[PDB]
Amino acid sequence: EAANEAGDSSQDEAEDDVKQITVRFSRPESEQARQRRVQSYEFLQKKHAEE
Amino acid sequence: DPVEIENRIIELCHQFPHGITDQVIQNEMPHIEAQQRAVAINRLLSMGQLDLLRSNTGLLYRIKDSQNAGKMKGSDNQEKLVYQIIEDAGNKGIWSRDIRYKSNLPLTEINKILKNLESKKLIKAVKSVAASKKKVYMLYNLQPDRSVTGGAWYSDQDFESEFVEVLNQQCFKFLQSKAETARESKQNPMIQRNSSFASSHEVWKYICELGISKVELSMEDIETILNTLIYDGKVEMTIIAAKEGTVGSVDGHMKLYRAVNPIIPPTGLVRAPCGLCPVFDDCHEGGEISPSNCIYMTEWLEF
Amino acid sequence: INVEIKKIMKANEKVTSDADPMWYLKYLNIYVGLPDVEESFNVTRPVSP
Ligand code: SF4
Repeated sequence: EAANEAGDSSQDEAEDDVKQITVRFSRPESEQARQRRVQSYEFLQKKHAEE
Repeated sequence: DPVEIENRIIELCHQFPHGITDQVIQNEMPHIEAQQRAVAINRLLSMGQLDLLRSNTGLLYRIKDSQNAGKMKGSDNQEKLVYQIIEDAGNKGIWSRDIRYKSNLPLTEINKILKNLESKKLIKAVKSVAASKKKVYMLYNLQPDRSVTGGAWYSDQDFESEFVEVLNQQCFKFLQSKAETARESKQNPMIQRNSSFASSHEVWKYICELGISKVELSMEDIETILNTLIYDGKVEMTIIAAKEGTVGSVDGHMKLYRAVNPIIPPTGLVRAPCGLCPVFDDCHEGGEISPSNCIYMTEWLEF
Repeated sequence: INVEIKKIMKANEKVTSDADPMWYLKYLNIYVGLPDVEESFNVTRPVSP
């Protein structure tokens, strides 16, 4: 679907979609939010996949 | 030894502050395979000493800004962890409240950080002219954006109504004189209309020759002034086709302005006190507000 | 008053604020004592029902 969206035109001009530096703040996470992230399913799945 | 690889990549990033591609690293160190270089880059990114850029030429790896220091008291970590979004905001600026909210730090710590950064000439605090609530912080090297601060009309966070009034009056006088000369020329109606027309560049140069104020007025400033005059119902603008000339502002299009008389004189409704009454809704035959004992019509008939 | 109140106090033994870290207020043990009356000036006194 992404390829079809890009293919709306036969010839696609070189997009000036340079990745602006969107480096986000490594915000100090609140202990409650950190516990929520640790207890999240994605974190457990990533920890399982680490092995 | 991957530590030597990381040190060499750090040295190469020091040699090129704008960032290095994978081709440069391969040319500097050809005896190391691509997988080891990729692992080294991944470790450098994990430990936070490198940043990735996606340019039209590919991937660039740049050393994180640590040498540029304004707040060394305490930890460089919080210094860069404030300067990061300071730079991300850049020209548009960012209020102290938003800096505190994005930094997730108390007000005292961020106040100390901002003061120490201002001490070593890294950030400048300018007053938001759009909403005079707090002072936004920008990079010292970056030029302040005209929308968030400054402007040819705003002077010290104060709108100059007298300045725009003088501009409007002078532009209207110039356009009226030009239209009068075009009418008195009476050479040909097309020639009269073309001579009554005044380009934005012409009136801008005329205003610059006048020199009412010290601030430099760009062409688009005079264009906005003439647009406000159009909104006043006193002048008319037409977009003609002209490829290139003394203006060269819009591609193939030129805006010509001319002073035009109003369509109709003031209507008959406004000549009666009832049409300009602010309490017209409360009008009634028998009551406190009656046409028989009206003060507006009394003063109008007495005058 | 002998068991449940201690469990409730233990469930909320530590309370701290997000701003200015390393600051905390820690409860150790809570007592209810004997019934007294606050009539006397800053002094308690046994009182019958
Ligand atoms: S107060 Fe008199 S003049 Fe004003 S709207 Fe009423 S009748 Fe008309």
